[PDB]
Amino acid sequence: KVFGRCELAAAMKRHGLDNYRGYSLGNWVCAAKFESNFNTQATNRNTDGSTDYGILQINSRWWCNDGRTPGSRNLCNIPCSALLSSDITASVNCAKKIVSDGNGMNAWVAWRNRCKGTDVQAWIRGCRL
Ligand SMILES: O=N[O-]
Ligand SMILES: O=N[O-]
Ligand SMILES: O=N[O-]
Ligand SMILES: O=N[O-]
Repeated sequence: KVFGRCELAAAMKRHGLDNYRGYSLGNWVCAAKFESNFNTQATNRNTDGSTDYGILQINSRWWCNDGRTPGSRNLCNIPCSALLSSDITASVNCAKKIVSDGNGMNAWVAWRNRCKGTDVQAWIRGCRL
């Protein structure tokens, strides 16, 4: 599923991401835009053999089991395919564990490079929130 900007904003808010660990809703929408272009089916291979899955491009190295990242962890206790569903529950719940890990949203390379220190509020402008 490819979400609309305000559609994803509303879903993320409903799932309790707005101001989660102090990160406003705009930060999460911005991260999703640059990680996956709002596409739940997005996948990208990393150099180390791991893969990033879903709207927030969650890594099989630590967070999910994709059956092909030998020696990795499954800290969110899910198959990586759950992260590709049209329902974003699994992605949001795993993202909450990631952002709590100690580095905050810096865990997302795209957020650090493209969202951090910018007017992230613009990502929710015009939406019926
Ligand atoms: O959900 N369309 O902005
Ligand atoms: O949720 N406004 O960044
Ligand atoms: O991602 N464990 O193969
Ligand atoms: O739960 N909204 O994908």
